[PDB]
Amino acid sequence: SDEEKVRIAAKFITHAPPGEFNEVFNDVRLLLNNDNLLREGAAHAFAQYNMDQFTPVKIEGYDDQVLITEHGDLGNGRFLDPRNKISFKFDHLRKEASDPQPESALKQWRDACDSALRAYVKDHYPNGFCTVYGKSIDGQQTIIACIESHQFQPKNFWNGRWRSEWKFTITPPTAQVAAVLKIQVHYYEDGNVQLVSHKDIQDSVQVSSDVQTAKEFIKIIENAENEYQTAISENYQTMSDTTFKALRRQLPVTRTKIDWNKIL
Amino acid sequence: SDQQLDCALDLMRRLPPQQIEKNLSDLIDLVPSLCEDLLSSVDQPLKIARDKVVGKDYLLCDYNRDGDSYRSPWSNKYDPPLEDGAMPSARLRKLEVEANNAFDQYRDLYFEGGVSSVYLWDLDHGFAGVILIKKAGDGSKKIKGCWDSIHVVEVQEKSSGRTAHYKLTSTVMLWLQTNKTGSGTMNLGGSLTRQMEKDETVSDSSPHIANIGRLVEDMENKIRSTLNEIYFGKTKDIVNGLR
Amino acid sequence: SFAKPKGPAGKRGIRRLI
Amino acid sequence: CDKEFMWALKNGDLDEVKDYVAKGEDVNRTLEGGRKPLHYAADCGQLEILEFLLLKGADINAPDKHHITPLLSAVYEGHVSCVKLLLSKGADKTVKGPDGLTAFEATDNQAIKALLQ
Repeated sequence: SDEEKVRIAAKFITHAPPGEFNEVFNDVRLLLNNDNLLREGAAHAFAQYNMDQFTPVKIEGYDDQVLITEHGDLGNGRFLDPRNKISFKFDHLRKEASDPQPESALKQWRDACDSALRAYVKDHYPNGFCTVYGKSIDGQQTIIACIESHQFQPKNFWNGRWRSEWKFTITPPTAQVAAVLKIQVHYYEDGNVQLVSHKDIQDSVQVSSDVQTAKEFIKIIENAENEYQTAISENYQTMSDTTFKALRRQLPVTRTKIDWNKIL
Repeated sequence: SDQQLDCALDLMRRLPPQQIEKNLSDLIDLVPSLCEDLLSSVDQPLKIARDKVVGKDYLLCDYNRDGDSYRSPWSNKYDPPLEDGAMPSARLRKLEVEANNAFDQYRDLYFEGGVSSVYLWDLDHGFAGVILIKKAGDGSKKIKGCWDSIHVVEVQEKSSGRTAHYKLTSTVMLWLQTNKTGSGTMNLGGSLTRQMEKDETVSDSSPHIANIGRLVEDMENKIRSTLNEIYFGKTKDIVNGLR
Repeated sequence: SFAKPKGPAGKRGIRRLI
Repeated sequence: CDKEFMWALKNGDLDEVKDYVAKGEDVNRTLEGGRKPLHYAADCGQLEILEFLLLKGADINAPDKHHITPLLSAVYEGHVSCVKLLLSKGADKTVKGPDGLTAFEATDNQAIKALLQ
């Protein structure tokens, strides 16, 4: 009932909606009422939350924000900005970057994909950021493209965030595609409503040169994300006309409101 | 303690609404001091019990509880057995049975299923009651959902019984889930609480139950439209503004 | 806004769930 | 279980409906909610479910406990494509609903009214 008291605090913190980590952490801290066990118990919950959320951080001296992901985790509190070829310490609590330090067989494909993804995210997301890794996973060269986009409007009582992660396992002349897309929205003006959605994608495509393939990777990503976003909007209509109705109708089958006298 | 109440209520507004029960369990486990104050302010999804005399389902809340036992609206008996459990008056129990029957038909006409229950108690200058409705969406691997609604109504009589003031506090808890190929897994979860005061004439033709019935019907109709068009529609617009 | 009516009087036991 | 069958019918889970037929169940039995499978599909505009149920012997003119036919259900709820499907499959559009009016007389929808003329 002491370890478990901090286990509950970690779970609460990792389930904070996007753009609401501060308010949730305030609540968790005031309720546990001892920052000692919280620190040595909920340290991992801060790192887990940031890497799960694709948290974007601005690094002084560099224009393009970088995402905090598990793929950039170098261990020992440092993360990698593969675009700017730097590592840096990241304070998961403060959400601040510091100590930038300079940092190859996948350099060509990573830069090509990075350049193509950055043009896509710029033209197709409002305030989007993206980070592209190139690493050898179990002896197989892998490109991992990560996209994040969020709108935080507490003054209107809502926040939203898009995350997508595209893993391309390059085994020429083919590549295996593993992708997950995620949307989370919270609107709480005189109420409380949350949308949580995710979509898993698995497929294979053809590859050729580094530049031509990166253009085709971005085309596959654009179409697959268009299809996901469009399908979600259409599904609102379906959930509002059908799934909701299957729980409670808007009107009875006779399409007339109830005659309470006849019942009585 | 008192400030921790502010933080516990805030945390419930931010944690996913589909885990109200598990979150309140973990929250009370964390701070046992709030076990009484939480449950009095945040409504939980309703649990169902089977009346052992007549074999009909009924819903559990604090208003029909006495110790560790719950009173059935059908048989008016506590379960587990209580030798001297709190009962309504004979006059109010008669009203309670009529209200259960009326809202049972209401439930059938708007929900086409589920369970409904009504419990009344007496006040110094009138009476109060709760209307509980639970409707689960089960029978599909791909499409799930559940509706829980709770209506607390207060009745105050006046004009020698020709008019009455009704105070209504309603909470709807709703979640939906679809697992499709285009949109993947989509989870929509909500809770909405609203209130409504009203004077209505009480007569042979417009009795208390008809007034309460029209009041609850209008509120659930209004809350359904609000959940759909203002709240769910807003999250859609947020989605289309993320990309 | 306004308060809910007081619960039934003369009831033993504290509040709990499930 | 009728509660679960109704939920699958209303939400267009065609696989569950197939399992219901495959288990040798009756597509013309009135469910415990008081309507037939065609009514639940038509009430929620489930075009694909309607087609399958008709192909498995469902009575396109059977009334429910409200004395509503499948076609009237699709008209009342404004499901144009389902109205068109049921008409093309021979649904008697002359049956009077529980208010005495036919589908054409009762519909406030113009696109549907044009299909019933």
